Amino acid sequence: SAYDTPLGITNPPIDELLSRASSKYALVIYAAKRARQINDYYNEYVGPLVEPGLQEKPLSIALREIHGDLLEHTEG
Amino acid sequence: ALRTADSGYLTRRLVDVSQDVIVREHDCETERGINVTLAERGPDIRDAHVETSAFARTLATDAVDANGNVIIERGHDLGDPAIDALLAAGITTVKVRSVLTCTSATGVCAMCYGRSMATGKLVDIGEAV
Amino acid sequence: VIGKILPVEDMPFLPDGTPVDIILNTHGVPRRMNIGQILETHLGWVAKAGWNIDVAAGVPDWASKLPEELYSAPADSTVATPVFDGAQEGELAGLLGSTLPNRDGEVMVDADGKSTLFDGRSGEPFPYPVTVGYMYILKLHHLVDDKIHARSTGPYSMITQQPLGGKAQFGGQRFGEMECWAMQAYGAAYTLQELLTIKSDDTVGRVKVYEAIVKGENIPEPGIPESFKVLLKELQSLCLNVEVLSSDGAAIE
Amino acid sequence: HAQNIKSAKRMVERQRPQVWDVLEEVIAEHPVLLNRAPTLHRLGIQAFEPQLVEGKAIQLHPLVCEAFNADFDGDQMAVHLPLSAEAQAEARILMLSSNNILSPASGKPLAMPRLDMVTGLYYLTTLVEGATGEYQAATKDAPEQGVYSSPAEAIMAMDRGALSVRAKIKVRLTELRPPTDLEAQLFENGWKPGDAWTAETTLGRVMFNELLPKSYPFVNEQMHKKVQARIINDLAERFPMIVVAQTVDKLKDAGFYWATRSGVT
Amino acid sequence: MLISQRPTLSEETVAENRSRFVIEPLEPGFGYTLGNSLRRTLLSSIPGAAVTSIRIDGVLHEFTTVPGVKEDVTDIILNLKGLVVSSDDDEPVTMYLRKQGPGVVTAGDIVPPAGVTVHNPDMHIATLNDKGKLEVELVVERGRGYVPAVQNKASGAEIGRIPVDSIYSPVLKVTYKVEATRVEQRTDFDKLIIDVETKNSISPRDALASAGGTLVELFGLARELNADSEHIE
Amino acid sequence: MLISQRPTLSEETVAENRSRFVIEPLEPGFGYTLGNSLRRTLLSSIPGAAVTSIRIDGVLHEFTTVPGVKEDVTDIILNLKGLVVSSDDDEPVTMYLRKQGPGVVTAGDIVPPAGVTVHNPDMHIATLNDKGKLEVELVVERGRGYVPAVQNKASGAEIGRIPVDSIYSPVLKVTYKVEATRVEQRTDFDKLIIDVETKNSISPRDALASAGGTLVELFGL
Amino acid sequence: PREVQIHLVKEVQEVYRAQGVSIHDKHIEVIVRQMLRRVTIIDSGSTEFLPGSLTERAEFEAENRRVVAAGRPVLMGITKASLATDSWLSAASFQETTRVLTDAAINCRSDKLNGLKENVIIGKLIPAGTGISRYRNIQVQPTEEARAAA
Ligand SMILES: [Mg+2]
Ligand SMILES: [Zn+2]
Repeated sequence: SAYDTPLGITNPPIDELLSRASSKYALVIYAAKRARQINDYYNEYVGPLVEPGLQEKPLSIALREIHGDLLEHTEG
Repeated sequence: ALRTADSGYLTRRLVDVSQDVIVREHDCETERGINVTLAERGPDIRDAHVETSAFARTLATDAVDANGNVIIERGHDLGDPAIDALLAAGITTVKVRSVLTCTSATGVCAMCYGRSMATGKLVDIGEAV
Repeated sequence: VIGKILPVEDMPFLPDGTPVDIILNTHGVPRRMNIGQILETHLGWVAKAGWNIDVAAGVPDWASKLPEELYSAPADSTVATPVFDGAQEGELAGLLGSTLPNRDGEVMVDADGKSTLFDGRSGEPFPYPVTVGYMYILKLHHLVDDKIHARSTGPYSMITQQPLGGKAQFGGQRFGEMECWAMQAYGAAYTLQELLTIKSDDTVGRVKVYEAIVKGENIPEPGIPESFKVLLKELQSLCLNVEVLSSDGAAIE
Repeated sequence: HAQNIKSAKRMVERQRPQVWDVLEEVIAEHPVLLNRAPTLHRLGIQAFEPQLVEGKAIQLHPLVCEAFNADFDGDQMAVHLPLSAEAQAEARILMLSSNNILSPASGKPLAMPRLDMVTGLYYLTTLVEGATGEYQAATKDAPEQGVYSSPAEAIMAMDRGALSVRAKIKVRLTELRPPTDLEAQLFENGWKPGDAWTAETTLGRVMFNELLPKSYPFVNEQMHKKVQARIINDLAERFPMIVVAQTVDKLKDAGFYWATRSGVT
Repeated sequence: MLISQRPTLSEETVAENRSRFVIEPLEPGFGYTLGNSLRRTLLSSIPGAAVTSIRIDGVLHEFTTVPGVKEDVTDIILNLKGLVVSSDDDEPVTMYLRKQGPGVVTAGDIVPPAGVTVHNPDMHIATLNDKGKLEVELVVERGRGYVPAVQNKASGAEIGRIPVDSIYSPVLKVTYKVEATRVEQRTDFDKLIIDVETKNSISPRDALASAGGTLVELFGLARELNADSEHIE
Repeated sequence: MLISQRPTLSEETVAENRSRFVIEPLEPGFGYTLGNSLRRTLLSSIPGAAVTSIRIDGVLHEFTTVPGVKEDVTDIILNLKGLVVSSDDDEPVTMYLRKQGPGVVTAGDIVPPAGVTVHNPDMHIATLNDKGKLEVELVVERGRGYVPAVQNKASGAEIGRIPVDSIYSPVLKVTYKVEATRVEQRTDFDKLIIDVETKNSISPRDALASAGGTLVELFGL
Repeated sequence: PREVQIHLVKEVQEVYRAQGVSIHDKHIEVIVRQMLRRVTIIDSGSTEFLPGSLTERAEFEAENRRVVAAGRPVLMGITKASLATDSWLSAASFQETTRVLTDAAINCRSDKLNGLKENVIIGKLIPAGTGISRYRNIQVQPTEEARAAA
């Protein structure tokens, strides 16, 4: 199961994210709320956890983080 | 010139009828289903329309045969292995869970729908199927 | 549409150097059932480069039903073909058997009307001969300067509280019902609930979103569209007492 | 760059040279929802990473054209910028074209090669008798000739006028996994991350399998759109979606590259 | 006359022998101009040693069988084409490989004459069975690029001689692609991504330096004619 | 078996505007890309002069006509694009073409300053009558390749100045063919012969030398 | 119902199968379901039910027990089924706004917004994908093991 390397938005790969959260629909909010938090930190102020890029976006950071298993979620 | 607008209207009606049908819960748990053909008497055979009828769906009943050595239980996604294993096992009919026979009050339950085509896994617990 | 404008060098060229002006896809000939463009291309080549049907002692067989005073023709020789009784396959076939007026003394095409093109991109000659020629092509009135639109934020219409539509009026695009169905079929809830609220109708949303994006803050939660408020107030004006309330506690308009 | 907002608004309004260094830094993984009216099916909208291009046209991907039912015969498309983090996410996860290769109809890969790519790969992979650098298996005097140590060697033998891409040559492969029957007869214990095995194929089939993923077994067949369909279906059901997204893109690039040197005119 | 600014080059090693070089950001077009030339140069041009023809004890007019080994003449040839070498002769230098008894024959078991050196002694050739001895003569030549099986009254005339396709080229597989990259305002400024897989002998950077050398030495001939209207660095 | 002999670049001549060049020996199938490099360098990036902006004192824009001329100002501009000129100074130089009364205004009737040369005096621009007087100044600048008609609104240029789509390409056409020369046996080599055809702004030699120079500069190690 | 449920699918797939298109049955079955989720009442009524009306199956079953009614299976047109809904906004949006607004207004019926086409109209996050409470109200906290070093 080799893809050489991902690039841009397709990094990180979705199948490795779907393992982490219950479903893509959860993963969306999972990433989104975290991203809204990361957005807020620059201005709930926790993060960024993983060492971010120089000019990197909160969505990329959030979607990177979920893949790393630095976060945990509760389904309402 | 006519086809596109007619197809659009058909699409509109078919959307506005099934606008409410979502995957509300995971499993309501019902033994009811539909009996798919899947190799009717032979070889002594594969149906041409297995991919449309049987594939990417959860099984309703435990796949009992003449002996009763249940090769597969109820609630399997029906990959080719399952179909060729059931063809090899020696049964000429399989009972699959359908939205048709889903006991869920609001929307449908994920299991009854089957493996979602978009994802390729078990349908998610909010999809507007 | 014009895919790419290839810098003349990289575009494939004829062995004399002449770089071809357009390339049309082959696959869009058999399925579409218009081989007129190919005949027009060929007879185009026959027309552009001067030609002389090297007659013989008494005419060639392929030009038996051929017109007189059209055996020889010079460079840039304009040709007429009556739409239903013009040039034919066997006439074109022989016609492509032309002279070599390219200032050099070598022919570019062949008897089949297939030139050995050179790839300007790689540098190599393409492994099979290509149908080059001179198709008369027309620029249509469908131009990007008319059709291209863009709108982050600008003027909103007075009577309808969505962006006034138009290329001329610096307008946004129509996010229709069939677009909403596709969005719902995904289940991109927040997307649709952004598009049909702060990105269109919501007067507090359309002003806050710009400020929020330019400041670089969280996009504020889309409240209620003007398209709901207008329906609410319309039904209140129709004397239908519509009221908003949750499980515990009633809401206010 | 800008002292205050208004000077930034003015700078971007004026289209000054400094904006272009920033606009990529801004657009970096900030997806856009492309729509083609009439919006029939779910994939009739798809999210994409916007790469900046000089011009006044939207450079769509060739595969997603079937997912839009969009020809390039004047057909317009509508870009939408999802603004919210939630929207940006929804775009990225749900409806980013890579993530939804399979149609919501038969679960068949809709983003599969069509038109040029198909004839490209068909030519690329199809076998031809009486070709250049062909497998002869000579008697008494000469060796077998059409036998090559590496796909590299075969590529060098192709680029230099000596080998024809559609020749039934015997190549010794390392990176690629063999056919299911030839897996058993050779190794049947260790794997082939950097081992070696001989295949009686076409250079083109090796250049094709080079596109398909590492652990995917060999095909050794002419790539009919149905064969591509069942291959990308097998990739879809067996492998992750990103592997499919990438492999079908390599199939696109290779397909188009070989569509030219196909000689379909 | 002209002034192009920043044609910067950077290397990105994948393996010890494999590398991706990136040349950027070139003026709209220049990617393909130097790309295919750099490729075909890297392939065809750079001078290197290789096995041109071999001869094995026993085979006078056999198909592809050698007494007392598991492998075939074809597979042996295929393994020997892989046998990478570096000579300082510029002439056909003859090497002898002999091994007796069971087991395997590795690349280190060969005895290279003065000038020639094998860079990877830990490389498989053939598996020998019990009660057998392999004695093979390899004709090593210097050359450039890829050269198929030569039949110049040497391979055809001689009894035990067999010719093999010579991969003189120190580089095995060089491919390349180009992408648009914004530089100031305009896009379509080409960034050359050039992918190279060398043999252990020479380093990709040294191969590219040699290719660049032969290319600049070549177009020097053209430059020399006038050398009036030029570009910048 | 090396071919220890550097490639000889021998210059033929078919015309003063167009010339062949033969390069040999080379490695089998190495010629095509070598020729392509030269072709692509030539057709793309060669230093050249051409008309950047014209300014007729009478007419105030492109999309009108001059009194007593046959061709309209658009077609005059479109013909003045067809001119071939060469300049030494890369800085912007202003040529003058002044003609009053009847006759055929040709490219040869233009009066360039010191260090600017017109290389097609025979070329037809406009045909006049006794009523009509054509006074046109043509701004020339040294560039390379093609540039779009730069807008005078952007720069500090007056309403009178008309931009024209400059073509800084003194090469007109380039091609090449490679001879197989010798069979597969006894080290086969590829000889490339390239035709270079200029506008007469510079000779093929100068162009090919400029291209070769550009490629030599462009191959960094 | 179960036989006609197969008959519809069989008779509506055959056209796609003939015209070289492939849809999976379940998709049709979501429509063929939405068709056969109603009953026509013959007599009795019990709780002010009309003879020859269109009432939903699940809510009819809840009344049918009558702890202290005669309804038959009916197959209705997708337009009639789309017209037959509890949510007054959707029925008003579909067709005959006056007829349904008048019928609803007198009944003083409270729309639950269980359907999404209403949530589109009122402009609230839709009950599907990423707008259901179990998704949209997900509380993600970063793990103490990750927050420890930071
Ligand atoms: Mg169309
Ligand atoms: Zn259920």
